[PDB]
Amino acid sequence: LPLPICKQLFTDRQRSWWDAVYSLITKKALPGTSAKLRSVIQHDLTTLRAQEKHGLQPAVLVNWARGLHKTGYSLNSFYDQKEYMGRCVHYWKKLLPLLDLVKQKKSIPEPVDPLFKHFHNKDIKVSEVKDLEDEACIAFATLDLVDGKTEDAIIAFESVKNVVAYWNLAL
Amino acid sequence: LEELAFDRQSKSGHLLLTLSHGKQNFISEIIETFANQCGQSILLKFLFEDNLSMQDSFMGSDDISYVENRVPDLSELSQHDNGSLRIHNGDLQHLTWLGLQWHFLSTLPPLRKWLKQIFPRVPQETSRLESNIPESICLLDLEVFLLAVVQTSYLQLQDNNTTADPNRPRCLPLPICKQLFTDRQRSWWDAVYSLITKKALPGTSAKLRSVIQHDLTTLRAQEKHGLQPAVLVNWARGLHKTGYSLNSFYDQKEYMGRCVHYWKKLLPLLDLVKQKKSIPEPVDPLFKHFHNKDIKVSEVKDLEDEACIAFATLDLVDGKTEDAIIAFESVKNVVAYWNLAL
Repeated sequence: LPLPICKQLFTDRQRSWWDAVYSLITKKALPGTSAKLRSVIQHDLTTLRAQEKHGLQPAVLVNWARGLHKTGYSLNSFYDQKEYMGRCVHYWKKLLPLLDLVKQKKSIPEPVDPLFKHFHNKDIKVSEVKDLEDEACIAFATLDLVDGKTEDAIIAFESVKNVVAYWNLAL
Repeated sequence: LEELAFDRQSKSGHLLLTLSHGKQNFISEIIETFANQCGQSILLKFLFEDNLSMQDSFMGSDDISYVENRVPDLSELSQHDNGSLRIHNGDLQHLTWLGLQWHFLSTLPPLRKWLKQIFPRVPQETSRLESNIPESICLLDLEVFLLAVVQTSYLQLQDNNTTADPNRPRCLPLPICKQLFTDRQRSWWDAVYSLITKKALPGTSAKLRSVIQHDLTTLRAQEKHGLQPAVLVNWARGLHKTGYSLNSFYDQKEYMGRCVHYWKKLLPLLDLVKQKKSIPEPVDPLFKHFHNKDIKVSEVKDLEDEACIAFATLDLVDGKTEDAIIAFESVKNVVAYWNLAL
């Protein structure tokens, strides 16, 4: 729907985090509130960086890694490609231990108040785990290619045996 | 006939530059002295003694008086060299001889252009430097091979020339020039050439792959490579100069990436030299060790600084401009200040 008649698209916690970041970076924060704003930011920044006990649903990490891979691959700047691929690979490395839990049919821990709501219709199926492991390996090989380790990248792509890996090998 | 003409012009032009010893008026002095009927009669006597008369000889009846005072141009010679490669079909003796001619001129041989002409289907670089599979060979593996062959041939010519006549040409013409490379270097190059060009005899391909796989570990500086440090320095320098001269971002990145790879393999050997430890020499090395080029403890710092410059240049080519600035500011050398200014 149009913005005036569209319901709130985000949670009050997502609002409180974004408004705290915006107010701190733009220096628009009210005098004396800056300590409270820093505490709100510091708490939920651990979640965004997938630090210990982040409580993220795996489907969010997959979407971040894919979004960053596509954006990074479309950039003509070596330094920008390296930063986006480096951050894409970071989320894949945080996702792999959760895919092992899904393969073991173990439940993923859900926070009582999550920064991003869990949607059970997007829970990763045991059948999709292999394709995501192969996609993680492709992203690792692409980072080694962007780092100029062409030989390590060739060996890594040859190991995945997928159309996307053959395309990168051809290139 | 056009390929023969390119071969003649390449060979004759490099030999004119070799025979002049850098004397500016040398071609003019020769024309005045010998480009006449008396000079022809002297040439005939040197070649055939009294067996042929001036009338019974092609040389004696030919007109040599219309000779231009033309010094061979280096840009024209580079074009003629690219033509000559078609007739020799990637012969290692021919490639090493041309590489030595350019090395005696203090100029880097255009090995990249030559290798693209001989091996048009081979990728420039590989993402799998840790692989020793023969099918993983890239143009940069062939370029470092040729750079080391040319350097080892040059050192072998110097050590043999310390007692030679000052008028002796630094490099002899190909027909009378001794083998510039070892039979192992031959066996490796001919195996690579035969495998890539699909000219290998039926049933020999397994043996050729084993020869390639063994010595490819040496070229990539894998575990126990047995290379002399001076060869790694020459590769890193050659690749740095070639890569810096290229206008293509992707080519610069591949050459700088491979340059940095050899510097990273050299640093632990420089630590051994600093500790006054001997470097392990193989019983049968792909590249001979020359003790006159062993790295001195005094030169280790300048090579550590050169390695740091090459790392900062790779971070600059990767678009990490801030990391490159910090790295160049740390070296405190004229080359680093020049890169900072740029």
